[PDB]
Amino acid sequence: HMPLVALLDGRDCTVEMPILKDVATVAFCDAQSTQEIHEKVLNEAVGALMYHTITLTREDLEKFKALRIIVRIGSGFDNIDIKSAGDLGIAVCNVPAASVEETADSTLCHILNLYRRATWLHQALREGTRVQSVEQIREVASGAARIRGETLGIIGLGRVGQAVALRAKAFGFNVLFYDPYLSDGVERALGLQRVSTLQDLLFHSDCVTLHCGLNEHNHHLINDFTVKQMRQGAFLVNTARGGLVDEKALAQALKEGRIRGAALDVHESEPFSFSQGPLKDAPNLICTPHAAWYSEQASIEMREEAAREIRRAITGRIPDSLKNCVNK
Amino acid sequence: HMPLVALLDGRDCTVEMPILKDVATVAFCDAQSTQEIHEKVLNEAVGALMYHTITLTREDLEKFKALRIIVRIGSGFDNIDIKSAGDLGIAVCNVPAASVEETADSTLCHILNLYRRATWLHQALREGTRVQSVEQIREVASGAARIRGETLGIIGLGRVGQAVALRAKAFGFNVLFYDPYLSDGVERALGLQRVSTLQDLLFHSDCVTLHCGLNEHNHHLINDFTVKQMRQGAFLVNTARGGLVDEKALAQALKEGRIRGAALDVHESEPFSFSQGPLKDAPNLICTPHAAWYSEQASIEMREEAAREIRRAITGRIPDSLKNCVNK
Ligand SMILES: NC(=O)c1ccc[n+]([C@@H]2O[C@H](COP(=O)([O-])OP(=O)(O)OC[C@H]3O[C@@H](n4cnc5c(N)ncnc54)[C@H](O)[C@@H]3O)[C@@H](O)[C@H]2O)c1
Ligand SMILES: NC(=O)c1ccc[n+]([C@@H]2O[C@H](COP(=O)([O-])OP(=O)(O)OC[C@H]3O[C@@H](n4cnc5c(N)ncnc54)[C@H](O)[C@@H]3O)[C@@H](O)[C@H]2O)c1
Ligand SMILES: O=C(O)C(=O)Cc1ccccc1
Ligand SMILES: O=C(O)C(=O)Cc1ccccc1
Ligand SMILES: [Ca+2]
Ligand SMILES: [Ca+2]
Repeated sequence: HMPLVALLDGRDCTVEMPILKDVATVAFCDAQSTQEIHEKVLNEAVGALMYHTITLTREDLEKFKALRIIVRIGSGFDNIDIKSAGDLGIAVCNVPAASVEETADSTLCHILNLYRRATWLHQALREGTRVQSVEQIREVASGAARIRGETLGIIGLGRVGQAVALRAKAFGFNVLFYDPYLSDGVERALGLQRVSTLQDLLFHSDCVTLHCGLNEHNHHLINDFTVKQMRQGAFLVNTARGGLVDEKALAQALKEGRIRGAALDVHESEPFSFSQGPLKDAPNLICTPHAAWYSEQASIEMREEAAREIRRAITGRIPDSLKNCVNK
Repeated sequence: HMPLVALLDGRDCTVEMPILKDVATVAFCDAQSTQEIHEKVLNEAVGALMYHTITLTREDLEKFKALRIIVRIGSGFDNIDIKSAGDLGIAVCNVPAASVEETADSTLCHILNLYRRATWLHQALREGTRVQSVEQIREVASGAARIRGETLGIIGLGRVGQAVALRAKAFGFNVLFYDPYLSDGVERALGLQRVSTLQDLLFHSDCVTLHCGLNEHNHHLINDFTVKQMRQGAFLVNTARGGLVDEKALAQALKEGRIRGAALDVHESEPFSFSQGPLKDAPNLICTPHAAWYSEQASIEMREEAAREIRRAITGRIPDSLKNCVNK
């Protein structure tokens, strides 16, 4: 039978092929949307691999006539209506260990770039700035702050959040976290302080860093209201999902100095541009193009795991044989 | 008597005044060199405070007719001929706890900026780059590498080096160090691996970071010869002293890709400019203007310690009353 497996928003299937060569016909669509996908794929695809760059609504999903499984090459699956997918008989899986430490390292890099102003100092030198005197050094590095004794607030203490917490302690951070879905006790296991409300987290944190999934109940978790609950001159870091932050409220905060700096690897509308959107003329901003996850080893790893999940689905029974189905 | 105390390469003495108000006449010179200092100061100054931006040769020192003590506001004193100073009856002191953790944090920021390419990714976005696909993300973030299992080589395991080592372990770095002046055993105390030669360090290290003082025997420690001993595609970080590196050899290494990236907070000639010198057209480079040390708290702390050292000298006996004399 050699069922059709399609890589939707990509053009390279080299890593996956050795794992699927004997049990699937593999093709790619290099599509940013379903409009771009061929009827043949929509009609015949039994399995699908996708990254974060394409979104599948129920309407998009309904276009697939033979699809039995979607595997996200990555951990986040907010870009798929998994509920409707399941109702349509489509299992959806992810790769949860995808770049856990890469993302945590990127998160720390961002935090350190804010506290040490390293990225901005480099930018200034590129622009031609000459820093001769100690007085000039202090002025150009104005805003740089000592880390020990500072409080880092983590929102979402999952895989990445935990990795971040452990690293943070090594710098002298006092680590707090807010995660309403976790059971009692993790705070004791990892030597952290837990707070029961988002407001508590924001109220006691000098630097806030997001590490929660994007779900039905936390769109614009950071908004006009909750930004006001953040400490004066606080930092914000986001390597989770752009939808978590109202970039309008963040822009205004940065301009008013209510927030001293922000570091974002994800944004409401991606790909990101410094010339398009609310953050266009916002100061004290660091941004990266959703690359917190990336390393060659990580990229290969998650693709290999995703292909194995596809193989388990074809060679076995759905959803019993699946390792990481997130819509049972 | 109220002896004269002069801040040579600065214009602000506000932090120092409350500590010296009753025992010294305090003035500033805002001088980049002795040519800029008034004869009155050269003739009458009994004590001097200075940063890193002015250098005192024996000839410069001979211009001081009443000078009994110099205190470096900072740890490094390579900018003073301390031997000749001592021969001329001039005690020289420093502030050794100056920004230890600030500098270590900056060092980690730099390391993480190289491994995660965060600063360069931001630079690219500022330049207008749009990163839409996963394929584009990999290409633009090409060079980003997983940290766990990587070997960080530390040259100079002093205060900053040790602070860096501890932080590095939290990221999964295998930490090695080379420091020929340390006694047996520190490696066991801190859980590190020690090597006996610089070549060994360079040969086994994916990322090399400098944390040694600049002295008579390590000018251009990194040179055409020793760069060849470094691993292929290795990283280099320097927050110690610019004189430690032959920037000609480093430039050639970066261009040839022998060295994948370098992060420098210090340089052979400071202030640094991307338009002037061997590193002008060198790729994969991060640079900051000797600001690794800076935080408001750190800046105040070291100035307060330096003033207290000045006070101990005036109110007591030299060099017995001194806390941090480095030229007994
Ligand atoms: N930028 C990148 O390249 C990149 C890479 C990996 C992961 N991510 C993102 O980072 C996020 C975290 O990934 P992970 O692997 O740690 O996921 P995870 O499932 O291990 O952790 C998620 C945690 O967030 C918590 N959470 C969910 N909603 C919350 C809310 N409203 N308030 C507080 N806590 C909440 C959950 O209880 C859970 O513990 C994901 O959303 C993922 O999409 C981004
Ligand atoms: N860029 C900045 O803002 C900044 C801030 C603080 C310190 N620094 C610099 O960083 C360096 C380290 O500072 P520190 O406080 O750790 O000093 P430290 O005296 O505590 O440590 C110096 C260590 O380097 C070792 N060393 C000296 N020469 C060596 C060589 N040839 N090979 C190997 N090891 C050698 C010594 O044995 C010593 O253990 C200093 O040179 C200082 O000037 C820079
Ligand atoms: O963003 C995520 O949820 C990830 O797991 C990282 C990622 C990003 C792009 C492709 C694959 C994985
Ligand atoms: O560079 C050093 O040796 C330091 O200790 C940091 C520093 C830099 C500039 C002013 C004061 C201290
Ligand atoms: Ca603050
Ligand atoms: Ca390598």
